Amino acid sequence: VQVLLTTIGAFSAFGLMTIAISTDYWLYTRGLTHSGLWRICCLEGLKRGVCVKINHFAEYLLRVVRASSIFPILSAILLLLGGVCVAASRVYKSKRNIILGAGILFVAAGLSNIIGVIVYISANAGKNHYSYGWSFYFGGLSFILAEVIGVLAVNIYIERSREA
Amino acid sequence: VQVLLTTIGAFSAFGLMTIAISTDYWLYTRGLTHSGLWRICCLEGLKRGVCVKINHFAEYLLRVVRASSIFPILSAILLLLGGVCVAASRVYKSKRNIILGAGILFVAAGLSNIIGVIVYISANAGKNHYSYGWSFYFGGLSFILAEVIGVLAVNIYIERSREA
Amino acid sequence: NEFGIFNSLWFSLGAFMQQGCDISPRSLSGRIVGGVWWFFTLI
Amino acid sequence: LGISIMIKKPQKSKPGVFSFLDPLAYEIWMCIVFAYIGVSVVLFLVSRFSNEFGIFNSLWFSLGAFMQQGCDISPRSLSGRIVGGVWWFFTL
Amino acid sequence: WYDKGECGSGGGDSKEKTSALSLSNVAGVFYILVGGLGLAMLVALIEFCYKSR
Amino acid sequence: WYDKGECGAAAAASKAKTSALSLSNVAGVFYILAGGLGLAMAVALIEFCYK
Amino acid sequence: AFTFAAFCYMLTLVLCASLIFFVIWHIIAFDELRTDARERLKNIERICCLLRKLVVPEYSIHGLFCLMFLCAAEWVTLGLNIPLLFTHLWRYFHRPADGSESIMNADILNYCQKESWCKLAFYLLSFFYYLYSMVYTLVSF
Amino acid sequence: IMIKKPQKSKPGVFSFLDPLAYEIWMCIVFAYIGVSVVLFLVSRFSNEFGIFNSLWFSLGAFMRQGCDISPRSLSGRIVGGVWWFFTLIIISSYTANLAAFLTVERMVSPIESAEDLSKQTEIAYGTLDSGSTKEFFR
Amino acid sequence: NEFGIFNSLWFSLGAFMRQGCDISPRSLSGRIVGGVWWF
Ligand SMILES: O=c1[nH]c2cc(C(F)(F)F)c(N3CCOCC3)cc2n(CP(=O)(O)O)c1=O
Ligand SMILES: Oc1nc2ccc(-c3c(Cl)cccc3OC(F)(F)F)cc2[nH]1
Ligand SMILES: Oc1nc2ccc(-c3c(Cl)cccc3OC(F)(F)F)cc2[nH]1
Ligand SMILES: CCCCCCCCCCCCCC
Ligand SMILES: CCCCCCCCCCCC
Ligand SMILES: CCCCCCCCCCCC
Ligand SMILES: CCCCCCCC
Ligand SMILES: CCCCCCCC
Repeated sequence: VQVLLTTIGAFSAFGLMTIAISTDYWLYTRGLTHSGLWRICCLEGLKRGVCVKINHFAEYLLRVVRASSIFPILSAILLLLGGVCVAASRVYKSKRNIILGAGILFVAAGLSNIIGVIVYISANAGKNHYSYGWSFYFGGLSFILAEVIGVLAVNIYIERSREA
Repeated sequence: VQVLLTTIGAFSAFGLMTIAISTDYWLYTRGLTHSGLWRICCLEGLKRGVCVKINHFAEYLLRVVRASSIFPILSAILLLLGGVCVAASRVYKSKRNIILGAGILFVAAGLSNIIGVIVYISANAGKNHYSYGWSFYFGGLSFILAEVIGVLAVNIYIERSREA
Repeated sequence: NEFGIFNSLWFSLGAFMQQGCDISPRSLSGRIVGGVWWFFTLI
Repeated sequence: LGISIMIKKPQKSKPGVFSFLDPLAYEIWMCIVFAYIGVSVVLFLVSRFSNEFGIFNSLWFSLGAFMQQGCDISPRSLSGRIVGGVWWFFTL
Repeated sequence: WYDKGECGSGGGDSKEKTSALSLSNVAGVFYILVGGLGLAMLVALIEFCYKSR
Repeated sequence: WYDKGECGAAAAASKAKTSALSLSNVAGVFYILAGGLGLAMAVALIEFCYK
Repeated sequence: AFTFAAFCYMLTLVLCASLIFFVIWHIIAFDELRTDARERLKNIERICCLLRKLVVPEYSIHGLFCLMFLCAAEWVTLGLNIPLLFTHLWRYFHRPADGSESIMNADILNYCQKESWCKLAFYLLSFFYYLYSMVYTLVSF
Repeated sequence: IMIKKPQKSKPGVFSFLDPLAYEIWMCIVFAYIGVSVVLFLVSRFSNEFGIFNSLWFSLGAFMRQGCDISPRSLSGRIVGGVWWFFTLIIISSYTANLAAFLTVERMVSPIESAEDLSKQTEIAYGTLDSGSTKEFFR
Repeated sequence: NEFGIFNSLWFSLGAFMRQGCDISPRSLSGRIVGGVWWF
């Protein structure tokens, strides 16, 4: 009823947040270059197709955190852990605390995600016009899905704790 | 106990607000001229002592209202009416509404007074430095005394209406 | 009711500092005063 | 006659329909929405460990808190008051 | 005409100075405040007289 | 010069442009408000038809 | 070309949905009332009280419409809205009881049915006219 | 054409409503009266939000003073939220434009050319007694 | 009146951030502090 919805949300959110970082269509900017989180690629120019990485050289903390894009990576990790915790609640049932653990993981995922995008957009601007692709909006949709499945996980935990 | 305090307040306030307008020591400005509400007088100059009136010629409404200083005159009238109403409550007692009438007169006095000073200060400025005398502060003290005796009159009315 | 003289001074002071209190007027003639004093303090 | 200047005529320059939100960039106007959803979910989380702070009620409180208005309800526990205080400072 | 000029445009071009808001600027709201108070007392008496009968 | 001017002398008399905010400048928030009331009415009818 | 008259047009457009729903509920109430011990008296009393409470907002809101048009200077529309304001001022209404109804299950019931249908038709026509005026004033920019 | 140098006038009564145009003030008044009516209708479909007690809530929310009560339904809360946003934007706009008025002052000549000086006719304009100017005008 | 330390800190912080106060002091000496901090 709701545990299945939480599972499908958990793995959909993890899928979207592991497609967001790996692929490179985040930022469109200028020839037109469809950028990414790790790799920048060129379009409509002398060169095309194959493409090159980003160069990232106490503003050093921003540079290193943006470079080693830790916060989206951690968001993906947390979503995966929440997914496995919800999976492990079905077996070994009546633990009463694994589901709350899932409810916290799916929310810490949202917080790490929003730090990830604040850092990315802060480092990006470091006149010309730019635009955002579909990797960016997969990230943004993963945040929403993570928060919603978090509230559903807490709802399930409260219902199952009141049933006892 | 409190009716006597209201009477002494009523006539003290009326005395102060009829001394404020008649006398002329409101505004000190430049030779130094101790001004007034009706008459301006000179000090420390070629002329002294005897003195002359003010000349007051839709800003015309401000000029005429400031000239014919109606609002302080009406404040004095209202304070006098409140005083006679409180006096007439002692005789013909148990009217139960003369005291409330006094409580309203002593407050409309405050409102007309504050309009009087807003108008006076607004018209005054129509650089050089100025200052305010003791007629001005008698007016200001009359306002305070009027509001306080108004609240005392309503208090008396409420007590005497609850006693019935 | 609750709007004695002290409560009234407290409400009016609160209304000037744009903080607002727990008591509010509940009659028409007590709400006109509140509305006008609110507008004045806003300006 | 004489030698005289000649410049392009200044246009009317009609303001945009949604020009009231220029003073803040678009990224700010959307991270505000995303932080609002985040806060409304965290306040629910913290209040609901085991009152009036359901999820809809929590979204209402956090909306009210952003617009400087403030609601009838207010968090009454330490770990809800921290969220309230930080969101208050941010919106200020 | 300009070199033998009593005044120059550039010197006083900005010359900006700011002054405290005098009561003249604001008094338009003091009038409204006292008008509202008078109106409130008036409607209070009207309601009182209507409810007494 | 003037009586045969192609561009003409439309609004030849100068109009003193006031520096106060015009309604065309904050029209967005008015559109939002009226839309919000329309949506509130839709939701309030849905709730009543629900019961 | 946002203008005060245009904003009054949109606001009237929003309120006219409510102004229609009132008359639809009045139609339903009449139909549920006409088709008929103490339970009947209680039912008719409840319907009468409901109608008495529902009457006033339907008039006050139209008062707002005409007032907004007067203050915004749109006379071609204020002229259309005046006749209903006058009828809403109990011009044809007699002085018998404060409420619309004594069961009053007579020709008065048919009269109120007919005038309610007429009022609904007028409301919907005015709604579409308001929508057209709004679109005309805005899109003309 | 010779005119006196335009200098700042005495600030008139009712000057406090200069930072916003007249049309905006009227739209504010009727928006407040529209929001209160809609809030009343919403709280009386589906609850002490009578018309008198809802006009007070809307006015309290505009003047930034705290609200006594708050809507509980969804459809009341939508109205509450959008009117809160509206008031926030309008008050910020008023304060900012007033600051602009006070910071940099901009003086405008009442009359620009004789083509408009003829149309004005509220300003008296005069020549010398007799000479080239008067003979030219006759 | 409750106004313990934990609740008084919340009242002061609420009054600073312009967000409406949950409760208000009732005594006189509790009201002078409120008025001064509001100013
Ligand atoms: O031949 C003429 N040459 C003129 C030259 C002048 C000036 F240029 F200013 F010296 C003037 N003035 C205009 C006003 O300022 C002072 C005197 C008048 C002249 N007049 C009389 P008009 O008919 O009134 O023009 C003549 O006849
Ligand atoms: O991992 C990710 N987290 C995200 C959070 C928000 C957005 C986003 C969206 Cl969805 C639409 C428009 C602007 C956006 O970014 C913003 F910061 F809001 F400007 C994208 C994200 N991707
Ligand atoms: O008839 C009168 N009404 C009055 C109201 C106030 C004052 C006053 C005082 Cl008492 C002290 C300092 C400034 C004052 O004038 C102010 F307007 F406040 F600036 C004087 C008054 N006289
Ligand atoms: C409501 C409480 C908010 C607390 C915010 C604390 C801000 C700390 C910033 C310190 C930065 C110092 C840089 C030199
Ligand atoms: C430059 C090395 C690339 C590293 C990218 C690995 C991260 C992919 C997603 C991992 C989430 C589990
Ligand atoms: C120049 C005319 C003098 C008018 C002064 C008479 C007012 C004195 C106080 C009246 C209050 C009763
Ligand atoms: C109870 C499910 C939650 C739906 C909306 C939550 C948005 C954060
Ligand atoms: C009960 C007497 C009142 C004392 C203070 C009133 C100040 C307006």
